[PDB]
Amino acid sequence: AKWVYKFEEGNASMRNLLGGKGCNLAEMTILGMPIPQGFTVTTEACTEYYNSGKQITQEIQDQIFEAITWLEELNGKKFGDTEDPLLVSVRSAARASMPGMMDTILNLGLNDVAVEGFAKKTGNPRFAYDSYRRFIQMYSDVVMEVPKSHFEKIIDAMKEEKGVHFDTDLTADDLKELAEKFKAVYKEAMNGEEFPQEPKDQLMGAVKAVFRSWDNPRAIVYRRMNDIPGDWGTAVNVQTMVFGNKGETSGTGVAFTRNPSTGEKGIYGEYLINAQGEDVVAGVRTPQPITQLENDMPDCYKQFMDLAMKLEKHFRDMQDMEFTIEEGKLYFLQTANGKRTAPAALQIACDLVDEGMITEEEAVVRIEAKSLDQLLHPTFNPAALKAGEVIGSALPASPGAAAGKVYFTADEAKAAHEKGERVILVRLETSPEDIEGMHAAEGILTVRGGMTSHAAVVARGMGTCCVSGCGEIKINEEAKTFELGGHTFAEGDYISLDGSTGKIIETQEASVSGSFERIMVWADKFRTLKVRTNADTPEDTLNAVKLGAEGIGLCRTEHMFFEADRIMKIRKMILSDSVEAREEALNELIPFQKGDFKAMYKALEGRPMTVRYLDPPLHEFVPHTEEEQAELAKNMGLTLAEVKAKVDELHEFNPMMGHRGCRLAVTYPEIAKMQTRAVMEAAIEVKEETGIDIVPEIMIPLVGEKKELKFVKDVVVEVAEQVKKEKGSDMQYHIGTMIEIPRAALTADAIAEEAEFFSFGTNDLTQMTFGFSRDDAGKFLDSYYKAKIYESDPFARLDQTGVGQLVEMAVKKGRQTRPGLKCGICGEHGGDPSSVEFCHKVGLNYVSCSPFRVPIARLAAAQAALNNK
Amino acid sequence: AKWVYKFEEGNASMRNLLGGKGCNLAEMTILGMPIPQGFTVTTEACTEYYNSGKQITQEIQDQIFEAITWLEELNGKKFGDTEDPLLVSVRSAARASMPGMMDTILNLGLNDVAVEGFAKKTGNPRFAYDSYRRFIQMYSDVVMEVPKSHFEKIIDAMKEEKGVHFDTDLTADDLKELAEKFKAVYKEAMNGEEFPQEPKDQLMGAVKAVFRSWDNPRAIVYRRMNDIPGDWGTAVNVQTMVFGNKGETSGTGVAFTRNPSTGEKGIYGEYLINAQGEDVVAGVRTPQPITQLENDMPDCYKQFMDLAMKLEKHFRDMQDMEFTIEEGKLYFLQTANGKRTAPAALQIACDLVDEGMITEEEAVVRIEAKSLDQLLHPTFNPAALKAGEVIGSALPASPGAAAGKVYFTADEAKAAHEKGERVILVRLETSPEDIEGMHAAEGILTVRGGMTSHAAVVARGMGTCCVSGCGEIKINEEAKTFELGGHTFAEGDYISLDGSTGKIIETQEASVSGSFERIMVWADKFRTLKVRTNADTPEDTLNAVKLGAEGIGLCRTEHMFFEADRIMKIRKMILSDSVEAREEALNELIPFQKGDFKAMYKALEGRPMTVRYLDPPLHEFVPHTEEEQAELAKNMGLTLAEVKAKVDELHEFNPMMGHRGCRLAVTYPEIAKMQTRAVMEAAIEVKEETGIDIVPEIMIPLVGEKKELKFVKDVVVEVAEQVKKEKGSDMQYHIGTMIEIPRAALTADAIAEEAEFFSFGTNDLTQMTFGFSRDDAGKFLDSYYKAKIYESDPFARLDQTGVGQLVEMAVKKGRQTRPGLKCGICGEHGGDPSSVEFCHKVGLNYVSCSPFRVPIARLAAAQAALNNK
Repeated sequence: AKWVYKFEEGNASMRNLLGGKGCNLAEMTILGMPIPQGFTVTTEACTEYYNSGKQITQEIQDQIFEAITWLEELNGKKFGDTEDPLLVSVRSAARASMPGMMDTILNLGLNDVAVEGFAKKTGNPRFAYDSYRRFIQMYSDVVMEVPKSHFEKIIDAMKEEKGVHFDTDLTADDLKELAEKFKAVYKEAMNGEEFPQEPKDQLMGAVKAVFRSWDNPRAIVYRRMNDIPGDWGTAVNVQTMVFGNKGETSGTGVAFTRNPSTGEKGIYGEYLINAQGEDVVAGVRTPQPITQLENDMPDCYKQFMDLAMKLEKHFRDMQDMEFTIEEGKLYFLQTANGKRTAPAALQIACDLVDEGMITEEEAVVRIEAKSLDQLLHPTFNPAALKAGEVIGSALPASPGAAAGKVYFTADEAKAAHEKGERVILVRLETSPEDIEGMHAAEGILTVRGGMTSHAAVVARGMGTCCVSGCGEIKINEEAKTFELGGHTFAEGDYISLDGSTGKIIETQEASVSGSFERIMVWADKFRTLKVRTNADTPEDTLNAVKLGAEGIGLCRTEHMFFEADRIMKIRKMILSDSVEAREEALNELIPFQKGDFKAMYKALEGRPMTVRYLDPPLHEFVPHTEEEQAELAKNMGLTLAEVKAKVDELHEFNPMMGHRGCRLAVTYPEIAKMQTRAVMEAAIEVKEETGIDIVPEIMIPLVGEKKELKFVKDVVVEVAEQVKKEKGSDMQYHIGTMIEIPRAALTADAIAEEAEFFSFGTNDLTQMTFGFSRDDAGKFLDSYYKAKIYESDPFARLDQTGVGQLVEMAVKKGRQTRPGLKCGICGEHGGDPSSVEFCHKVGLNYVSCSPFRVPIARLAAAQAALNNK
Repeated sequence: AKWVYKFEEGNASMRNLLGGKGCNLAEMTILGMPIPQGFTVTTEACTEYYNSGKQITQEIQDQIFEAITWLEELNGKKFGDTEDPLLVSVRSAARASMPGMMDTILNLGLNDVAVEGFAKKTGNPRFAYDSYRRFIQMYSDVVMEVPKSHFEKIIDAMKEEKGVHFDTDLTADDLKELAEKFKAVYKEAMNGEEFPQEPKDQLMGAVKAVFRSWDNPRAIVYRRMNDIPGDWGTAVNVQTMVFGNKGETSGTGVAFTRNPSTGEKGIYGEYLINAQGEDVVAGVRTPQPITQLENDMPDCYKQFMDLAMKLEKHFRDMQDMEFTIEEGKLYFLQTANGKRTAPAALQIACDLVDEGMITEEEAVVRIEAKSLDQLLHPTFNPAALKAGEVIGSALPASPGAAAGKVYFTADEAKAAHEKGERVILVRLETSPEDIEGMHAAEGILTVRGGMTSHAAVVARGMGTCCVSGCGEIKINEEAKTFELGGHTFAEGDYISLDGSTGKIIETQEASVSGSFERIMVWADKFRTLKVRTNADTPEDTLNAVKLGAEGIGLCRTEHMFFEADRIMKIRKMILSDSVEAREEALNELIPFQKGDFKAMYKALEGRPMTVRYLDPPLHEFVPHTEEEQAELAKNMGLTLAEVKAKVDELHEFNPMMGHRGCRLAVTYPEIAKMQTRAVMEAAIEVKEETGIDIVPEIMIPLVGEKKELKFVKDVVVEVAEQVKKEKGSDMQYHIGTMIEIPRAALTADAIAEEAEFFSFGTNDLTQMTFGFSRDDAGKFLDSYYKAKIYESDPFARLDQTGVGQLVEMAVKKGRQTRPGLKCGICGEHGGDPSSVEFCHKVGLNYVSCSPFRVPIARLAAAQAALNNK
């Protein structure tokens, strides 16, 4: 039992049950704010629907109807009465807020007969029909039978037919004429089924519709792209209806107590007088700035304002609130902690902090570590813009600089490769359908929409760029072109930015606010994990160090063998036939490589850098085109056959588990020796010239057995030893390993007899545990996602149930043999907030991710600790 | 009495007496650090010298000699004894540290005979002569008889003559041979006077030399450019000498506990083994990084390190310290709170703050508000550099991007217009002589020098850019060319930056650290004054608002009449012959102007903006070339004579006190009316479209009598009233005034019967009080400075003794009539830290300066309050 809850029986805490919205709805109810009373149908009832083979149970169905009875008795009106019906609103609400994805139906409980009783119990026909026409429209759209296409094409004609141009211009007539039509499209767009006239059939079908929505393709991809588990489920709230379309002194609007896009503090929002919330303000007819309501309805402003703050103060954070004035009566519909843009989050955080509302601890815990990627977005180059063709101006929805080939559909924006293929989504407006092409674009361009529009809203969440409500664009898919200022475009290349302008540009680099830095700072007081980066070069090293990297967890050495001015040596080593020649071949590189390490060691100023031995199998080193093989042979005296034949010798079926990594060192110790000399000579010298202590870290890859690490460790040590023949350094160095094979995790305690430290290469540990190659997975990963087999991408988010197990028991065991054993992570999982919290709990010492993910990890680790203490 | 103090009888507090250095010297003495004992000759003794018509009094002279006796008895050696003399060091020390300006003499107490006693009491001849040769050199340079020219030209020859290349390569022979020579140049470079051989004559002449230095041209300009009052005076410290040139296990070096140029934390510094401090490390022979001493003399490193920190912890801030190892014995010579670069200051501030050493209150008080100008320095454009000709690499002394025409002398860098004429000072090394061309350049380029070099040092203070120790440059004034990489230059155009590189560039814009922002923030918690800006445009307004401007204190309206698409209207107004035509002329502008205010009012989002009425006299509006006058006439039907004759009518002898400002409004009310309409229509409309409250601020300039403000106030009000005929607004507006005339300050209490607020235009108040025109002053201001009549520039630093009086009594009186009267400042004095503290104490409400000075004022006002509470 308890599939339904009243608002009066909740709080912010039952978010889980009550969905985010619903607990808030409850929470405000308890606060005493003017909200239309109602009930929420539990998230567990969603779950329930789903388990119960998509059937609304007796227990529930009943339970809802029961709640409905309470409403009627609650407020004199009877649910669907003939002359004085109850019309409620239906709005889905999952546990975690999520923009442009929520299903909303207003005026539900209206039909062919009640529209009249309603018109009589009101004296306002235009009102009744207007609502009725809207509801027929929503329900069949949300409840999806038919789509907004053939609706807007009707209210549209009617406006032209009538010459009168605002929907708000139609009469109690046209409105019934219009409701005549719509209700005609519902059945066309149906099994010829005539629109349900039974309130009860309507209510169930809405509650139902929602649930059935929560497993929709689109939601699923949104739940993925948003790291949300699809076993949560939406709640369905039902509320008594307030009418924003009652007429001239009625209205609805969305507001936010701080700029959702700048954090900048003070009321922000839009609205429309005499209009319906859930549809109207969020789109078309140019909504007015909530600040203007001061003008229009000053006694509501004061009130609404006082209340918005009462909120913010209440939830200690910026609020996103839907409200309605019904004939001079304001109502709150729903509050939500506003979805912000990264910079905005940072800003509100500092502010609430400085203002005294929240501690730094909460400021830290409240940022979505994953969004900092937003701050490091290449901005626009000044003289680039300065000297740029401004062909447009509009709404600065979500901040940023966009620039890329314009496309007229998600369906094709997407197709042109996700969010990085420099694509601009050009649309009249967007919708949940669009969700994917949006995520894929540099920024979204809309023809019609406010700050509260769907796109403004979604982008800001996704931190994509957005310029909305650009009237002046003349779009046409049929030609797939648009017009602005004087230029015509056809999937061309467009460029824009949040700060209004859109033009016919060079992107450059961040330059992070100080809110970012105080954030980054408070992070640093709480974070236990250190944060090294993954860099192979000094610039990259410089960048991270600047983002706050505390060293290097993965310096890869392949480029030291790849670069042209080095390649042939390895190629000689490969093609060579004797250890003496091979050795020698190698020898030549020492100098080029020792130089690399030097610049590295110099850049770091004494911060650790984990150097990773030669990784790929040799094949990667030879040339596969017999044009280049022909070269090589010339330059070697071999024959084209001598070469290719040797190449073909190096060829492997499953290169991911061939002969590479340490396997190479067991057979070609020379490498480990040459590598060690390069390394050691370098640090000793830099130690010489600077006076800075260096303590080299050598990491042997692909180790699956102790005895196999010991072999290579021996070879390394002898040389690291033989190198202290400058000053016998007595440079201390560390030999550790990559745990990227499951045997290694299984045998960690032994791996640890020889390894001074463990570096988790989750990227490979992942492909091994799962048994699937990254390169090849995608031919099926999608169907995996589509089919809910996998909610998360396993190469981007640490599989904590399998992969995190191996990692976990490797820490536990490596530490049985070596208690002060240092562990680190170095996959992409390092800049993965979740993974980080994992590594934090699991006991790792440091994490490691790209120069850019650093701030992410930093934040993340602070949370990890705050969360887990 | 008390012209001399021992170190043991002081502390950091007597800085005033004891000079900065000396109190520190004392302070460390008291701490128990290894410092050669000594005495300081008071700053008041400097004063004393000067007042007493440049004579070292009996009282003093005696007093010094007495202190000297104490030394001898202090440490077995006798001052100038024949076989075991006392050689001391002499180093000037004023009350406020100041780079590249301090006079230093080491080994003083040596002569023709003692060099031997010294060589015998030592067994080290090369040592004795080496010192002796250095001292003959310093003294005659510092004590200035002769200059480093003909010295380095001698040790130079000797090196070549001897083929041996390091001075450290000369023998106990060459050294006496060399001392033979030097001592020969002293008398050449003299009244044929043979170098004083009397310790006592030497000691006095040094103490003397110093004092006489403190009124040197150069110091004076440095004291100006550094806001230091020349009535302070240097102290002269005398200390027992420690020898860094004793040989291979001796040395000297300068260090700093945090990068003086990045704030970046951890020991930074340079040094030379067997070398003299004060001369050697700071220049030529490539000094080693203080971190390398770990290598060389590890038991000293530990010690020196422990002590450096003991310091920092002691003075709660980064330390600049001179030290010497004498045969494995480390000594501290002097500590000083290091002079930093802006960014470095910010950084150390946050850090000491976060580390727990200092409060935010001190972090704020410790920045030199005047240096923030450094952060807003146009940086380098990425693709500009990215795609730039790197012809050089060297030391990143003082951070920055320099770019400008290269010059081989201050004497000509200067000449090419000060620090903004895009000039690069190209030098082998620099010196106090150079001080001015340095201050004038975009950055300094040196051929030889370390981090601790003179230039590195000076620039960092002046926050000029600096790339030092560029061996590879081949310089020649004789052709005035240099060579780098492969290009030859001749006063060309060079570009560089602190981050090493120097190339054959586009500058762009700041992007302030977050240390800047937390700074800027703590500032904001303490500052009482609000900070509006001075902007006439929206971009400028946008920038300030972004730097933290809290409105506009001065929106100038001339550009609204100047712009081409507007000029003729004012010209018609001028040339017109009837109020009706004039009125009309005016009328046409209303629209162009109302638009200006609108964009303004929109940019501000409801922040105040003080609008300033028409200022200049009309003449500025007509054309003075009879080519343009000919145009105008055509376009007016007038004759060329009709026009010029009218122009000549507008001509005035002293345009600064002609008919302009409000005088115009008394005679041409139309302006005030047109201005008021523009303004009011604009704010009402913007108030309409946004819903944001606007509360216009109208400021009438050049008001010198109440009855005269009342006249224009009347006219304004009637119109502001007649404008509320849209919605009778009941927009509230404010009429206030500019106090820029002394009558106004004298009659403020009455001015206040009509003025809602006072805006101090110190720029004009200054030219009026002083009686001198800015434009014309410079023909004598310099001689004023040169002659010490004026230590500060009165148009850049508020004259608090005269001009601040008028301001001050205007607040006091305006407030006798209008208690809640708001006062504000709006000259350049607004971004003048000192002025700000003044306005803070005086009682102003807000200050106002350019978009860029804002952060300055912000900081400043926080200090103003912290200081004065």
